[PDB]
Amino acid sequence: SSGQIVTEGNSWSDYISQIDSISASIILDTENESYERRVTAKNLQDPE
Amino acid sequence: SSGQIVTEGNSWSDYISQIDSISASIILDTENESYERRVTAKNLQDPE
Amino acid sequence: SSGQIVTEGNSWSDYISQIDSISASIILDTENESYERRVTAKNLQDPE
Amino acid sequence: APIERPEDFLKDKEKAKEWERKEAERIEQKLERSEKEALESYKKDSVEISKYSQTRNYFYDYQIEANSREKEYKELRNAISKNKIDKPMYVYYFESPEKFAFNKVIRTENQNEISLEKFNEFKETIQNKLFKQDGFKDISLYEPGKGDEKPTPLLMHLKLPRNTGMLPYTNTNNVSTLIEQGYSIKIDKIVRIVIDGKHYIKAEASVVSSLDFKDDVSKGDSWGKANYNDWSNKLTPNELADVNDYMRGGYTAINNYLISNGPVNNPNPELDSKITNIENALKREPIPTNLTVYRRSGPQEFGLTLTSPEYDFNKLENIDAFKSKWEGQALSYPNFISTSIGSVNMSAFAKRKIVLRITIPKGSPGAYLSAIPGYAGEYEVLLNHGSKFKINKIDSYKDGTITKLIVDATLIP
Amino acid sequence: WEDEDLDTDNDNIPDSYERNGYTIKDLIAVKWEDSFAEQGYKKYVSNYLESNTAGDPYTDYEKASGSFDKAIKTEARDPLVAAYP
Amino acid sequence: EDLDTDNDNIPDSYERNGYTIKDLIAVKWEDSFAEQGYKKYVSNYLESNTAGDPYTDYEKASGSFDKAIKTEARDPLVAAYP
Ligand SMILES: [Ca+2]
Ligand SMILES: [Ca+2]
Ligand SMILES: [Ca+2]
Ligand SMILES: [Ca+2]
Repeated sequence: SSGQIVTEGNSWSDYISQIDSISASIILDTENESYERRVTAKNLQDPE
Repeated sequence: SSGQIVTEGNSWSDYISQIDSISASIILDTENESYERRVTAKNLQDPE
Repeated sequence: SSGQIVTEGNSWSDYISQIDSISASIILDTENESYERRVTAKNLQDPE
Repeated sequence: APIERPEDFLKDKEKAKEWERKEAERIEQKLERSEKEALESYKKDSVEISKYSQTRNYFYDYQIEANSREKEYKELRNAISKNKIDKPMYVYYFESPEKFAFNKVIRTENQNEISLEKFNEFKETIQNKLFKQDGFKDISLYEPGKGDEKPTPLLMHLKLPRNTGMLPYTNTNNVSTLIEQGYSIKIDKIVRIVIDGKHYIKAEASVVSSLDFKDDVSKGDSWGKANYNDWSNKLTPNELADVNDYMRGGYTAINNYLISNGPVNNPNPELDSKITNIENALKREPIPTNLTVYRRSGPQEFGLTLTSPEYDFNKLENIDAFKSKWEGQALSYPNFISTSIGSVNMSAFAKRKIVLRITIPKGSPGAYLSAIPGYAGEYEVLLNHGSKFKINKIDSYKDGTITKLIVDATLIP
Repeated sequence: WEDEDLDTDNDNIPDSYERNGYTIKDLIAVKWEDSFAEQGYKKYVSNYLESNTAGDPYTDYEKASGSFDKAIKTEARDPLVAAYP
Repeated sequence: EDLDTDNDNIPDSYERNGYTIKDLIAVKWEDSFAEQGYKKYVSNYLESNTAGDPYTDYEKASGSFDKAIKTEARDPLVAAYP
């Protein structure tokens, strides 16, 4: 809340598998730049 | 609670012996992929 | 917190991207010394 | 590495533990030669000292001076006042629902669900009320999680105001902080949350400051005389004469006439003129700040006699009946009220078992009657008749072998 | 129950707001209305039993409010799109 | 009754006779829940971790862990084990 950004100890490796498990990958290519996104999807076999 | 994952100091080697001691191993081979599991089994010689 | 100055753990790499993403670069050349500055710019697509 | 303190740490623990520990070592250097022994004594007792801090100011002044725990309490108060935070701070601690005059149980220790009915009843009980908090208490700087002890279903989220005492202390194993409470709080919003499969009630709280001198009477005069020295000459000769004749023996007759429904069916025009003039003069200089005053009352003011079985507060059934009868119900007086801003016990009301704690809102009409040197009375502030009071919380304390009640109230406009 | 005073996941947004629709203004979540669209406000929906709907290290409230690093693309401010390099 | 011994936030009778998780709260299992896709769990009422894996009984059932752990490792009797 006071504008204090810390990057030491935070790692993307902890979240890669979790994000890949519960999301779909959408890629837009255009002609000069490519984009990649992950969008959350619902699991119909889980009532909760 | 805030949905933050930490993977430092959480070794899997502290639980391998304990899990293997009180479990039964079941393996399914199928045709193109193999699955291996452990299921906890009761000890009838321990009333508690 | 005691009136001292600490320069350990305070890294510019954390704020470089955040400063660059929301600022406009202005450079003055003259003859002797060159000056480079960044000035905050308002976003008109976000009402907040 | 350099952890900046924001207003709230939210759920960060490491960022809170490191800051608290660093502040602890910083404060350890500045402490005096007996502050460490006072801290150690609190560390080994930690329970009785809190109750003493809450209930000490209700004994005799010579009893207060002769109390064995007075020195330790004073030293810990000084240590707390030593460190004042420059900025406000958000804090977390667990408070039992019984503190807010809610006798029913929201849920037991091992229960999980919180029913809607209990939530609605608690919300009805807490709204539009003021609660006073006292004593030394351990405070958590971060919201507890799965590695913390959660004894009560109710969690309090409070924002400490400017210039509040703070004292991070190490209990030889971990780091903790200690504060002294001399303020009133209000609950704004309550929301039901889940922590590790058990429901909880999260209450947002704010601090309403009040002027309370407790047993310090010299400071009481120091403010009262400065406030109401100029009130003397503002009074017209007729109003001044009526005010004087009040405590020159006419106050008792006026109060007896006013209690007995006089001004309605059997009035006296002179008494009505006198009371109108004195209440007009009282409104001249109303109190410009929230103030706390004390007043010792007997069973007659609460519809009981000195021989009433319920008046014997040594049996828990009597306390339960008194609380169920009086808590959450209005109290009204048709006459004038004189209260003592000092909480010290005196021989005038030695045997009375009921103590009133009147809270005066800012701007409310009043007059410091103790500003005249011709009246030997000490520490008196007067209020207008036809008043209304709201009973918030009732507590009981031991005065030797006599169990007496503390009642907190609020004077609405 | 029958009131907007519930926070099951404890992420500063009420359950019904995450269930139906909400937007952040003055750092406070409010009920979505169609008139907000013309002023440039978006409509957000998210999981009311999960603190991080997308699984990224930022909660739903942080993403919806945009109170994280300001070098993240603006499309990663809604809870259903993950911030991920 | 509502007696809890191992402090896993699941009552002893629920663990012994069957339970399920809805809205992150353990509830008594009823036979009509199977139609809606729920499962029936039984676990050790004297152990916080029935299977020996790091996650407790409540976490495994509620799903309050890494969302990349296979869904079959959610019942307390199957250990999350790579
Ligand atoms: Ca929520
Ligand atoms: Ca959410
Ligand atoms: Ca249990
Ligand atoms: Ca268990």
